[PDB]
Amino acid sequence: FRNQYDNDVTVWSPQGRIHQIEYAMEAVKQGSATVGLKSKTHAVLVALKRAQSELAAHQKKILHVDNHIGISIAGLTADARLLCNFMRQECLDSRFVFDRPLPVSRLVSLIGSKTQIPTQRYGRRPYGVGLLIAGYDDMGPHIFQTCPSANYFDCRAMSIGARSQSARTYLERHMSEFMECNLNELVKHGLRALRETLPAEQDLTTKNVSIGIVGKDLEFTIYDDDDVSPFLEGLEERPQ
Amino acid sequence: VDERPTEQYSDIGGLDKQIQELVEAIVLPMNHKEKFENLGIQPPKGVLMYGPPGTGKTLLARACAAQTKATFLKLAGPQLVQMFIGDGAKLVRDAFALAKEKAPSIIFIDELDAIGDREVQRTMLELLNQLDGFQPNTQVKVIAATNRVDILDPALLRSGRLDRKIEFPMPNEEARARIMQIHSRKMNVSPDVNYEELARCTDDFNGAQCKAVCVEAGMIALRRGATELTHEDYMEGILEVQAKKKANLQYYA
Amino acid sequence: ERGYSFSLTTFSPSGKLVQIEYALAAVAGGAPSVGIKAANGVVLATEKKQKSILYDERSVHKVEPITKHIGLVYSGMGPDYRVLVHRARKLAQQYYLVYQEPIPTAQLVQRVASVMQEYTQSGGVRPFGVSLLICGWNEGRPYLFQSDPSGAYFAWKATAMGKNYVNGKTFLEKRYNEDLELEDAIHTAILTLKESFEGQMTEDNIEVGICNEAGFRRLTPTEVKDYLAAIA
Amino acid sequence: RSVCTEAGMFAIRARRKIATEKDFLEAVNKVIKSTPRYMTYN
Amino acid sequence: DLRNVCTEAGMFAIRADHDFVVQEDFMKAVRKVADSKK
Amino acid sequence: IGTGYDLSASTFSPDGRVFQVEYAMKAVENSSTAIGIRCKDGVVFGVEKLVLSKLYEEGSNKRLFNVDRHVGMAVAGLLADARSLADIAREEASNFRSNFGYNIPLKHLADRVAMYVHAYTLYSAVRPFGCSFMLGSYSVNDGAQLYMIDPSGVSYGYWGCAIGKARQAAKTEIEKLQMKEMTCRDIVKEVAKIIYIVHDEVKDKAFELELSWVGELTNGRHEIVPKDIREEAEKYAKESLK
Amino acid sequence: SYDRAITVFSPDGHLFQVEYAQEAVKKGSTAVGVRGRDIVVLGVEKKSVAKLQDERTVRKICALDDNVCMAFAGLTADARIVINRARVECQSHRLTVEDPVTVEYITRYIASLKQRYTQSNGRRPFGISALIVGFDFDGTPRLYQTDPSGTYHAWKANAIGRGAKSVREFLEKNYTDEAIETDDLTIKLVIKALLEVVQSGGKNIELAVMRRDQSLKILNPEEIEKYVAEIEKEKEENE
Amino acid sequence: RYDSRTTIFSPEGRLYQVEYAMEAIGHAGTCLGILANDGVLLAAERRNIHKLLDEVFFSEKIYKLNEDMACSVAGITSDANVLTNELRLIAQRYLLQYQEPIPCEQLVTALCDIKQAYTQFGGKRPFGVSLLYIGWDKHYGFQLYQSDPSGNYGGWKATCIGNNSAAAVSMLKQDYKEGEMTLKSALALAIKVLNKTMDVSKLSAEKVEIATLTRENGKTVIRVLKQKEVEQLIKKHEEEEAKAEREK
Amino acid sequence: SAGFDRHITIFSPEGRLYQVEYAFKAINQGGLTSVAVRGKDCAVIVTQKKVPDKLLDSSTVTHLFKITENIGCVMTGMTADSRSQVQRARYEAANWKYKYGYEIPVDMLCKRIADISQVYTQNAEMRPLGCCMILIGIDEEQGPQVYKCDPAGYYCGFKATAAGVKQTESTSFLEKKVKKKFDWTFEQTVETAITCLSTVLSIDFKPSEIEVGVVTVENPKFRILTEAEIDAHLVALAER
Amino acid sequence: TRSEYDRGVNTFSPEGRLFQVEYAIEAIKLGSTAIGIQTSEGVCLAVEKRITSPLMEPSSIEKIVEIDAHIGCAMSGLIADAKTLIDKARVETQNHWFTYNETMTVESVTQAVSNLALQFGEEDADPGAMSRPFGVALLFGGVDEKGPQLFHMDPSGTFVQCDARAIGSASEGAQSSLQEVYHKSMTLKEAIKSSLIILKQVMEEKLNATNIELATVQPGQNFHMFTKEELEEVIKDI
Ligand SMILES: Nc1ncnc2c1ncn2[C@@H]1O[C@H](COP(=O)(O)OP(=O)(O)O)[C@@H](O)[C@H]1O
Repeated sequence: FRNQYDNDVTVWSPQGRIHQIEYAMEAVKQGSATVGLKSKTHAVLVALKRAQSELAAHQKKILHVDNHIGISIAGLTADARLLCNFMRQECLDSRFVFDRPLPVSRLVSLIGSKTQIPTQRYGRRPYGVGLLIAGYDDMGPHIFQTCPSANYFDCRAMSIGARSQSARTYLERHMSEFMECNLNELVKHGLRALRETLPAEQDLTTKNVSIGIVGKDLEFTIYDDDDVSPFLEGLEERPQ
Repeated sequence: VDERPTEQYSDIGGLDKQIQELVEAIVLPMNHKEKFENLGIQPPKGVLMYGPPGTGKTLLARACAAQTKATFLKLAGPQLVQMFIGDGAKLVRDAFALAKEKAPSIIFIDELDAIGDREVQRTMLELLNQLDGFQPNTQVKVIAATNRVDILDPALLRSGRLDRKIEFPMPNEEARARIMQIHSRKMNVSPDVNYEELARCTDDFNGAQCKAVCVEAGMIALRRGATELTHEDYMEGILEVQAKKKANLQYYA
Repeated sequence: ERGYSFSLTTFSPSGKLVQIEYALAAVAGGAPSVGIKAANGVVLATEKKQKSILYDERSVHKVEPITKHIGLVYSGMGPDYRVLVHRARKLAQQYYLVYQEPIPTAQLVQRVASVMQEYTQSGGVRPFGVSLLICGWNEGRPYLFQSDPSGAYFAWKATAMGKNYVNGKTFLEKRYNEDLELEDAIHTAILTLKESFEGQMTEDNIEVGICNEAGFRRLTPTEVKDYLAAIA
Repeated sequence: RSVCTEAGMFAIRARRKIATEKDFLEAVNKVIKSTPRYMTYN
Repeated sequence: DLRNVCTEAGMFAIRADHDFVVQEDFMKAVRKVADSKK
Repeated sequence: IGTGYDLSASTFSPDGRVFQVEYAMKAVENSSTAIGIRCKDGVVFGVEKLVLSKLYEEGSNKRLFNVDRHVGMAVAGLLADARSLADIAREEASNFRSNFGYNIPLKHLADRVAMYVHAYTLYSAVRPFGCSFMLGSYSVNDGAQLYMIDPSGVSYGYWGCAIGKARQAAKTEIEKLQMKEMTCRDIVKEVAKIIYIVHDEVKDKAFELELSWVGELTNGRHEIVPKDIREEAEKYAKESLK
Repeated sequence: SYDRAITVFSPDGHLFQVEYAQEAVKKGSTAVGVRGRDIVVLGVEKKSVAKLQDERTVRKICALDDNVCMAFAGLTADARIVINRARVECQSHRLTVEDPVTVEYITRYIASLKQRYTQSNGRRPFGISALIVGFDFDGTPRLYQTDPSGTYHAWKANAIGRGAKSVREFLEKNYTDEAIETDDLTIKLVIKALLEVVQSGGKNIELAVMRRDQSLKILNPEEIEKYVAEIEKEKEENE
Repeated sequence: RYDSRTTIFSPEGRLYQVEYAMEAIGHAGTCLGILANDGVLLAAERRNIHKLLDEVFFSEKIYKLNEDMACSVAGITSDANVLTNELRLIAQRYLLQYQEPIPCEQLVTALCDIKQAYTQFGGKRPFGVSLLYIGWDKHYGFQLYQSDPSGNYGGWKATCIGNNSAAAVSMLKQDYKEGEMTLKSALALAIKVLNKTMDVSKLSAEKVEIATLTRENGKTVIRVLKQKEVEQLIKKHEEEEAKAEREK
Repeated sequence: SAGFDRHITIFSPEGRLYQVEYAFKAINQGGLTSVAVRGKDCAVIVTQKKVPDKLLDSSTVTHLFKITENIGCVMTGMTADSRSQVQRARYEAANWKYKYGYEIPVDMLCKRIADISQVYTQNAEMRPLGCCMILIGIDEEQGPQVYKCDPAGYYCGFKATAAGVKQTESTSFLEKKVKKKFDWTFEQTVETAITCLSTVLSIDFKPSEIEVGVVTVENPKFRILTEAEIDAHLVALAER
Repeated sequence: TRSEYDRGVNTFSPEGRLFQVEYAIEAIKLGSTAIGIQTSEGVCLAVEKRITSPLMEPSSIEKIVEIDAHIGCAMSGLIADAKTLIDKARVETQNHWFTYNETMTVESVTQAVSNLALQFGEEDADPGAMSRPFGVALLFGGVDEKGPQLFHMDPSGTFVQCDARAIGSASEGAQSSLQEVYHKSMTLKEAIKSSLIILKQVMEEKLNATNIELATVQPGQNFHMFTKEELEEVIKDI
């Protein structure tokens, strides 16, 4: 088998690639779609809730780690939850020792340093979770996408998960407006992106979507079926 | 033989430099062999290419066979590694030998092959000492497409055997658009579509993937109820392709 | 039988560990060395022949003393022999520290054999490719022992391991007698070296060491040359 | 289809004109599978 | 490799359309052959 | 092809070469191109950062780290590996400051980080750092130095060198440039134009140019090129590339 | 494949090493335990010593404490190890809580020990099955069976080792409420269950009986012949 | 197959590495011990005495462990030395803790527990050594125990382990009168067994290693048969054999 | 027969450790060559310098280092391995100075570093540092010493030695020179070393392609031959 | 060639799937069916005993166990793996009652149990822990400050709020039935009748006292496991 070079992250392909790292990257394409946008003073996290069956509650994809910083997971539940606990402990340590919120850039830097260790050394499997990171600090909102390859990007928007390319193209097309939106307009663009990644026979219902919004004076709050009702009440109809 | 491959270089798209190299490596010396013997050197007795699977290596071979009206033989690469000890100077020599009488001819090696482990050694020894024992006028040429550049035998990649080397790169963006266009000219597709957007949505896609995109787009254009004149079908086709099966896998957040 | 010649912690279905036998084969390919126990003392000899006379023969020694009365010689790898020398010196000094008495050669051989076998306990570490010859004199009796990579240790009236060890052993059993004297013991050891030496032993080509009631002493090159001239 | 045939044969064995659910259970026990799964799993 | 150098120089000769060879042609041919050797 | 010997970084080949290190070499060669040049009174750095999607903010994946207040950091290869290497280099510099009480010389820092990346090369339970990085500094009593350290662990001193898919091309294009005389002002323009020519537009387009330098012009402090100097360098690149 | 790895699930969700260890018990020797109203008995098939082995140290039935006993089947050395650990834990539990160890607690400890020995590589599972018998200090008859997998179960009368299936069916067809009315009836039941597989009778049979808190005495080789004689007398009585 | 590290189980349930450790003892020197009415002995074969072994020794196969303990070894020399050292260690530890010589059963169980631990877990090759412990206690007088590389053990009155051990033990059980053998009869039986089980028409005293344990006057004395003593014993047996054959 | 060349700790049949010889070949893989010669009271090491382009800083491409103030060193093979080896040697020398209160002799330093290499080659937890070592120095009551260490842990004293791709030919030339039984004064030692390199390479090198280090009894400090002195030596040799 | 990614839990498939975790998931299909339904009046848990021998003591087979008086459990998978999971659940419940002196919600219970799970691929296992995924699926039901609550735990460590979830050898069929027979305001009595109907429809053997263990939790009473007579009363209606 010519693919004996993908069994652990400690071997390089003869073409200079770590195939296991690439597999971890592709693992988050198996999770549900999720997009996030940012204005002058507000960052939003809207994720497509998925349910194992219609008889059970939908899987939560927006996780609150601190009042000023919140994350959205897309990938393996175990690694996403472990990373969430690590961020919560890091933020608590920061609040205890420095009495200031951890800057989002520093938090994502620590995330990358933590998830690089499985990438480099034998043992722990690489963290196969794509994370959308949205918070507030001195330089305004940021949205950070932590790839499973321990690489992260500072992005105006991003979509990770299943059928995320359509949402990414939607954000590229509507690029020219995201900066100057208020809460409603940016939430609307995010919901339109999530509708774009959603197929025709499905639509963004209250149980299907979850919204997480952070801002200058508004803490990172997660919204649910009743709480997303006002945000969907102004929604335009699907352009079908 | 498939003697009529029916190509006019309008089938291959995005490989302009590659086909120019192929022409200048095979047919240009074929017709100016006189200018070659004026230099007192021998013409290249075989071209080589390499690249990711599905990037059009076989299509360019067929195109060259069409433009030169030369006999085509689709010798396999992984098939030869099996068939016991004997797939050296019993099939390779068989492939070369009687091709030289219906000889407007272009014999064609394909996916890389391995260029206990002793059968492949014999295969490549037969290859080198049979291709090196070539024809003076070189009325029959070899084109030796592969799949990777990782495994290379210097005895083959030297001059004579396989010196003319053509890299097949992944279609970038506009090459993706060109492939989409080429594979969609036989369907009654309206100008309402936007091939450029589909091209910028074809990242990581490689050649035959775009052909599958076109085919699936047509299939769902039928699925929508034979609703001809549609681009949304091209969009959904770009989403599904090889990954059309949707896992629905649990324990993923 | 192949799948069991790769680990030190797996028994071959028929016999025993094969890596031990392979280390012993490495031992058999080393420089020839002999050791002879005389009535009053013990002598051990080995050849220092190496190409490129550029090599400084005085720099390294194949015959080293463990304590005032114990000497050792190897047949196999050099660096493993050096490590064995260091370990044996450490064990001898520990025994001296705890008992305040020079270490009897038998106890030293047991401890050094345990040290060599402790490298055969687990995989990931290889057994020493070196077989030792231990010479010693205590309790009015000269002792000669051989330590093995397997950790087995046994005594020897007169033996010769390394390259061409079988012919050396045949010669020794055809020559050795229990009533031998120290000088004739050295002569026999030198002749045993000579018969397979291939290149006319010089004063420095061979290295010998003697041990008796007066402790163990590696012979200086002058005495080696004198013994060679006497043997001729 | 072989399981159904074996259920029919099992019904024939007891000389019954109608095959019962027990016959199908025994037929699927015979054909399919051509304590371990009952003592550690539960 | 050296015969390859010579043949590749002959090939270089017709890239710039000569009926002969030049010294810089031999240099670039041996350079390409050396890179292929690597 | 070296099959059977390249599965670990502690196994040699019959030719006597560790193929994992060569595969890290190849990984670096298949990455973006970054160059650095050491002027009369300092060093400057240049990176061809490819913006993979317009969705990314400008300055995302900052490839020019600053290990110490006076030490530059230009990397190429894997961004995660590069960040880990920058972090361990920062830790090493901080430890040197805490133990010795003064700034770490660039040669000593390069030696220590090369020792570390080598220590990650000869094990079997770990994998060599698949990134090549640059080190630059300027000291009034020591001078200016530049160092390139690759996954092989080697740390040679280069007058001004490049790493990436445009290794040889940038070597040829930097050879004709005479280097030893001018200062940062008359070398930033050159770095910009070299980076703008080595980059290929027909394939692998959509790149942005970022520069950093250290020297007495900034009081021996590594920092990004100021916006005005960055834009005048871009204008020089545009006029020179015509 | 999926067989040579203790902590690897097969595609059909089987830990095949654990099942192989479980099956290694079937290669042992038959041991049946029955609990009655006031008695619990341990019947095992004793291997016939050829000419020289000392039966005093071929112990198959061993007492963990004064209130618990057990018979194993499947591997003598692993059995000895688990026996020593079980008595050490019984003494430690009596040290911690000062009351005698109930059968449930010691059975749970044995099962947990075997489990923790079958959850990591480099630790071969304990290839024995144990039949824990005894009375709690309140005086209740409890019998437990521990599996090499690390699980335990409550049985009124179970058999382990080779031929355990046949003895199981025998007990299913012959375990009745009146069959345990008296101690002699339980003894008759367990002897009949043993003779179902070890048909020679007399020798090759070892019985240990536990009444209410008496420090059980294993039936010595003077009444086992008497008990089998009574069994034969009843056997010719009903037929 | 399932012949990997010892911590593996064959589908049929066999521990193949342990089985190979079992069968490996057949390559070791033959040693046997017999229980007599008023004494016990260990008879062992010196399989390797070529010409030039110093014989600076008390016994190679037989190893004394305690003032009441002695055993014979059969297996790899390294594991032999390690097991003997551990035997001495545990015996002296019991003596220190309890101020009493360790019982044979307790010491044998300790060593067998160690051996089982070497095959239970850890990825370590089991000790390929089989032992024959000889000793006395107030609990059971004279006892003989035969160890096992698997970590098992058994109380025996007559047992042979090593090469040709099967035939030796078969004829021994065919020719053992339990409860009516003294030291002299046991010695003669051991000599006859070694004669029938070794590949020599006339075995020499050098190839034979015999140690006798006897309790007398309050204390237990462990002595190996001296060269003169063993020579006298073998010559007495050869004249007994000559008498038997001339009578036949 | 074969297949035993995978692990350093595996003994092949006929007792041959392949991986050690593979490291020995990795020594030649460096592509360079060095020689060392010892006189009555001097010891000269000289190594070849290859510079692919003027772009490198020639002052930092040195292949010979300084272990202590009076003990020099030169190595060939994998250069990163060489730098790790000199770092370990410096550590060992200073630690010896601390522990025993006097400068480390060349023989003992080579012995200890060879012990380190043997420990590396004994356990399968290391790659055995595939770079050769050559040390020179002066010891009282003995004079100059030249000592060579290899990844196998083998060390020996040399009247004159070599390392690199041209090991065999350089050793043969040194044999031819040594069998003439000549005193080898300092200038003539340097001359013989330079002639050895030139004949074994057949290049008649320019003075800029060589670095030389010498240790003498009158100058126990390990002095690296600067450009002026090497120019003098080799131009005088060319004219002589 | 899925085999190279089969061995070991720390290996990623080309599709990014954790194959060993998937096998642990499928190992649930070897456990007896367990059905739990969420109602406003409480939650009921019904299981299949799968009695191997009539001689076996039924009380030993613990398909339903008590983590705390306010919470119930149902299990399907390896008995050993569960036993450890149940012990950890009880220990964590008592830890919460010690530190905060309050009855911890069933969501936090399943959170902690999942925390013990999903730890197979972690370096904290040096003192000793599971190097393989837990092969038991957990059905948690009880009453808390949010009223009655039912949670199903996935061997990978995933938990979800389920109004009616069925696990075991017959998860698919029982879940499909519960899909159409479940209704939001369904009363506890009719919920238990529905659960027993599904179990009868899906059981291999007939329905009796010894084939099912039944548990119920309602806001008023504590955890109650249906005794023999209660089982007869609830099974005579069906
Ligand atoms: N540039 C291109 N233009 C049009 N079609 C292409 C192009 N590249 C690949 N294809 C399609 O891919 C297929 C050929 O794949 P190819 O790479 O030649 O096969 P292989 O990789 O197996 O040798 C053809 O169906 C062809 O239509």
